[PDB]
Amino acid sequence: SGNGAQGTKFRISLGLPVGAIMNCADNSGARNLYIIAVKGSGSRLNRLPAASLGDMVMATVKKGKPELRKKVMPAIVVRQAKSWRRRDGVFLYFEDNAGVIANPKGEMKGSAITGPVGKECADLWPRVASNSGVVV
Amino acid sequence: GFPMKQGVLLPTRIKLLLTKNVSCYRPRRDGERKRKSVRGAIVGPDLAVLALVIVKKGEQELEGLTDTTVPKRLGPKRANNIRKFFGLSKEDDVRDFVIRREVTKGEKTYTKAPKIQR
Amino acid sequence: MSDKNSRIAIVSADKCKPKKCRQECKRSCPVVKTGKLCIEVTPTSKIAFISEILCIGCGICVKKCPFDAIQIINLPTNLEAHVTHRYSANSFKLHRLPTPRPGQVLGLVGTNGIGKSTALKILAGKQKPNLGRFDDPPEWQEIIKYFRGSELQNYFTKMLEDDIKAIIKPQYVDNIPRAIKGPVQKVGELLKLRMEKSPEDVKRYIKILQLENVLKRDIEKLSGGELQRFAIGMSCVQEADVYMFDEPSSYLDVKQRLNAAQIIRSLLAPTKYVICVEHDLSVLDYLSDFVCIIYGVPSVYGVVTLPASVREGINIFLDGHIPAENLRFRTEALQFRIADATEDLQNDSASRAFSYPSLKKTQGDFVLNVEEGEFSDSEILVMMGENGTGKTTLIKLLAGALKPDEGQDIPKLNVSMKPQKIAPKFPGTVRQLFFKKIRGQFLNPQFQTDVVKPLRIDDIIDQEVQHLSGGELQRVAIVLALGIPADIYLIDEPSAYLDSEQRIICSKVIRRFILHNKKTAFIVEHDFIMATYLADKVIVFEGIPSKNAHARAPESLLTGCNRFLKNLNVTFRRDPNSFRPRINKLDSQMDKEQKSSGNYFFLDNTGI
RNA sequence: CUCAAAGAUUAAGCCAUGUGGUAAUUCUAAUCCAAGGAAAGCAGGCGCGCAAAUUACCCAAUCCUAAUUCAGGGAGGUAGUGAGGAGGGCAAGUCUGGUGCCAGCAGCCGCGGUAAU
Ligand SMILES: Nc1ncnc2c1ncn2[C@@H]1O[C@H](COP(=O)(O)OP(=O)(O)OP(=O)(O)O)[C@@H](O)[C@H]1O
Ligand code: SF4
Ligand code: SF4
Repeated sequence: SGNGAQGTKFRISLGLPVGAIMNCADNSGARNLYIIAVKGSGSRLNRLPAASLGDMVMATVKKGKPELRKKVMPAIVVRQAKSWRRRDGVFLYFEDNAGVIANPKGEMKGSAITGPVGKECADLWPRVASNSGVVV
Repeated sequence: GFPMKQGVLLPTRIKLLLTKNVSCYRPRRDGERKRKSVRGAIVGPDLAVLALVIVKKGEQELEGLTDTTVPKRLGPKRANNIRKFFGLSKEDDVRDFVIRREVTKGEKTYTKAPKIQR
Repeated sequence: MSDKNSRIAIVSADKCKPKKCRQECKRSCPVVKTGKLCIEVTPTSKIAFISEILCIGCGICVKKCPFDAIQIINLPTNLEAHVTHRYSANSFKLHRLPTPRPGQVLGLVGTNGIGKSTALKILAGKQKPNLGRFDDPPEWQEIIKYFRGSELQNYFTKMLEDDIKAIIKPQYVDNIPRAIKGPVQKVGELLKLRMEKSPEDVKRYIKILQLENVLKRDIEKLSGGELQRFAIGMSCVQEADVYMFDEPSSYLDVKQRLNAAQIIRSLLAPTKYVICVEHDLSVLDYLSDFVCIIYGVPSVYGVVTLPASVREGINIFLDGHIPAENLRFRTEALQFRIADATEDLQNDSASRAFSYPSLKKTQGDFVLNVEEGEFSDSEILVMMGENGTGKTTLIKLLAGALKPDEGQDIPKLNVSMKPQKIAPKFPGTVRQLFFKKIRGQFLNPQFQTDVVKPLRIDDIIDQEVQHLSGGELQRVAIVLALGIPADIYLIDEPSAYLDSEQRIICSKVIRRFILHNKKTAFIVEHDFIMATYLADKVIVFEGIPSKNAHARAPESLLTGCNRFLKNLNVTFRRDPNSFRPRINKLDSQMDKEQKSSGNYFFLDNTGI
C-alpha cells in the first residue's frame, strides 16, 4: 500500500512471504515477480514480511525480458491463492499467485492485465481498475 | 438484449456455434457459422422482456388484444390451397375464388388478385 | 540527444503600454544586446513584437515587464506539427480541427478561448485558414494539403466546391439580440420562412422545444433561454446536410437542455452530418457518437485531439490529463465531497434560522405558489427546476425586492443578493465598484486564488463594465455578493457564461465561506454537479413553465435529488472509474431495477 | 514531342477512413464496450530506410461475372503525379587575382613549403 493508494484496506490473510514468486500478469515482458519486500509491513523478530491482495511489494523479475531482469521494482499483488475472508462472510481464493509491475505512485508499467483481478486490489489502485477485465 | 433460445435449459447466457436454419442467427454466406452469445430458455429477473402467447382466454377482456382483431395480410395463391381455404372439389374452378384487393388511384379505384400457381 | 523544444511568445496589447515601460523589452533582452532580432519594434501600431526564431527562451523579458504583458513558454514542439491558423503576430493560433461525419453527431468540449468557435467558422466556410501563414486570398487549395493525413481533407474539398453550405447556429449568446430584431419581426416570422421541411415541422419543432408562448414575442424581448431555442428551431427547419451547433446549452434550464439534445440528435437519423460544441457533460454525452477534446491555455492556443468514443472521451476529460499529448491540462482534479467528508456539527445557531410562510406571487399571467419551509443557520439550500417556474421570483421575494401578492416575509436579517442575468448598469470601473462593496475581502488569499490571479482583474481594473466580457463579469459578481457581511446570502444561477474550471472555482467558494462564517446561503442552479457540492438541502420546483409553478420545503440531498431526477426520468447509475453520473436509457432492466430502488445518482455512499 | 516505371530490395513490418427487446453489429425473438458481451487489392498514413505518386473520373474501349437485362466490376481504362570538366589517363598550352603541406582538390597517378598548368 502507501503512495497513490487512495482508499484504506481491510486486513486480508497474508499469502506471500518474501521469497515467494508470483506470475507476472501484465504485458510488460516480465514472466514472473520474486517478492523481496512488502511495503508498510511491520517488525517482529523472525517474521517474514508477507504480502496479500492489493499490497505493493518490491520485486525483481526472475524470468523475462533482459531489460527488466537484474533489478528491483515495485509491483502490486492482484491474485492470491491463500484463501482469505471478506466482510460478507466469504472465504475465496484464486488459482494462482500474481501481481503486476508498477511505479511508486502506482502506475502500471504495462497496459493489459491478463486473467482476473480481486476487487480489493481494483478498489485500491485505479490504474489497475483501468486495465482489468473480469474483477473478482 | 440477447434473445432466449428454446432448448438450452440454463437461466444464464452462453455462447454457441449457430448454423443455417436456427434461432437467433441469420447467416450472411453459404455454410457460414457464427459463435454468438445467447440467453437461456429459463426465465430470470435478468430479462428485459418476456414473450407470451395466450392459450386460454380468462374471465375478462384485455383491450388491445381481445377487443381488437386483425386481418390476415395475404390470401391463398396456389390452386389447391384456394381449394382448401374454401373447400371446393377439383370441379369448382378457382379464378372466381381468388382474393381481390381494392386500392385507389384517387378517382380510379382498382382491383388486384394474385396469379394462381399449380 | 536532448528532445526538441521551441519557444512561443504571445503578447497581449491590452496589457502593454510602451510609454511607461519604455521599449524596455528590447533593451533588457540579451539577444538584442548581441545585436540579434528577437524583439523588433514596430513603428506603426507601436507594439513590441517578439520573433520566435531568435528568442532564447530566457524569460528575462517576462519578469521585467511591469504589467505582465509578455508570456514565453517552452514546448516540446507539440504545437508546431499541428498549425491550422493564427490570428496575427503574437496572438491566438489554432491547432487541429474536429472531424465531421455524416449520420452522426460529433461533440467538442474544452475551456473557453480554445478555438472551438474558430473551428466552426473554418468548417463553415466563413473564414479561411491562413495556415499560420500568408494564406488569405482564397487559398482553400492549400488547406486541403495541410489537412492531408486527416479525414478533414475530404471535407475541405467539398467546402471549396460549395456543394454543401453549412448552417451555423451562432455562438455568442450576448451578441444575438443586437443583431436581430423581429427575426425582422417576431420569432414566428423566422420559423415560417426558414421552414424548408414539413408543415409538420413547424408545429412539431415548436411543441418539443416549448416555444409555444414565445412565438409572439420579438427576439430582442426574449430572455436568454428563449433566445437560444429559436436559433435551434431554425437549424432543424433549414434544408442542408451539415448542421453546426455551437454551444446549444447556454442560458437554458435543466429540462430544456435535455430536450434540445434529443431534437438535435434526430438529424443523425436522417443521416445528416451534425457537429456540436458543449460546456455541459450531461448534454454532450447524450448528443454525441464521437467526441473531441480541446485543451491548452486560454487565448494562447488550443489543440483538437483525434476523434474518440463518447464514453472514452468523457472519461479522459475528467482525469485532467491526456497521455499522447502528455499534458496536465487542468491543475487540480475535480472532486465532490462525499458527505462523509463534511464537518459534523450540531446545527441551529440561534435555534434555527428564519422561516417563511406560504407565499404567492401572481403576475396575472403566471402564478407562483410556495409551501411553507424552514431555513436553518449555516446551511445551504439548492434551488432547481426549469426557468419560468418562478425560481427567480422566489429569491426576489426573500430579497425584499418583490412584494408578495399574498404571504409576507419581513425578516430582521441583512441580505446580500446576486442577480441572475447580469447586464451592466453601473457607471464606474471594475475596481472602484468592488472596493466600495468591501476592501479587505480583496486582501484575502482566498480571493486571490479564485478571482484576481486567474482572470487578471488588475488589467480589468481600468476597463469599463460596459466594455467588459460575459464570463469575466460573472465571477466578479458572485465574489461581490460575498464581499459584504450578511446573515443570509442569495445567489441566482452562478453557472451562466462559465466553463468547467470557472464554475468549479465558484463551487469551492460558496461552500468554504458559508461553512467557515457560519452563515446561510441559497443558490439557484441548473448544473447538477454544482448543486451537489454546495448544498445540504434542496428545494425542487415543478409545474408548467410560463404558466404556474410550485415550490417545496427544503429536504435532504438524497430525498430532493430523487424527486428532481424522477421528473426527468434519467438515472445517472454510477461509473465505477470516474465516479461520474452514468446516464441510463429509458425502458431497461438495469434502469428498471433502479426505479424500484429509488436511486437516481450514486456517490461514495452505501446503497444497492 | 510522343512512349510512361513506379514503395519488391529496408520491415510477408503496422495500419485511420473511403407484438418486441436490446450498449451496440448487415443482432434478431488487436478494436467498441450500459461490465453484460460484440466484432501482400485502389487510394491514403505510419514506419522503415539509399531508395519509389492522388484519399481523383468513368464504364467509353477490353472483356469478364449473374438470368432472355444491360446490372455489376478501383479487374480495366482516363486523367494527376513523375527529363560537369579545363595537369596527364581524357580534351582542353589554360590565362589573371586570392591562398601558402593552413583551407581544399584528387576514382587511381598525384596536387598544394608566394611567383599553384
Ligand atoms: N480577431 C482575433 N484576433 C486574434 N486572436 C483572435 C481573434 N478572434 C479570436 N482569437 C483568438 O482565438 C481564440 C478564441 O476563440 P474561439 O473563438 O476559437 O474560442 P472557443 O475556442 O470557442 O472558446 P470560448 O469557449 O471561450 O468561446 C482566443 O483565445 C483568441 O486569442
Ligand atoms: S509590455 Fe510592459 S514593459 Fe514592455 S512596454 Fe508595455 S508596459 Fe513597458
Ligand atoms: S525570452 Fe529572453 S531571449 Fe526571448 S525575447 Fe525575452 S529576453 Fe529576448
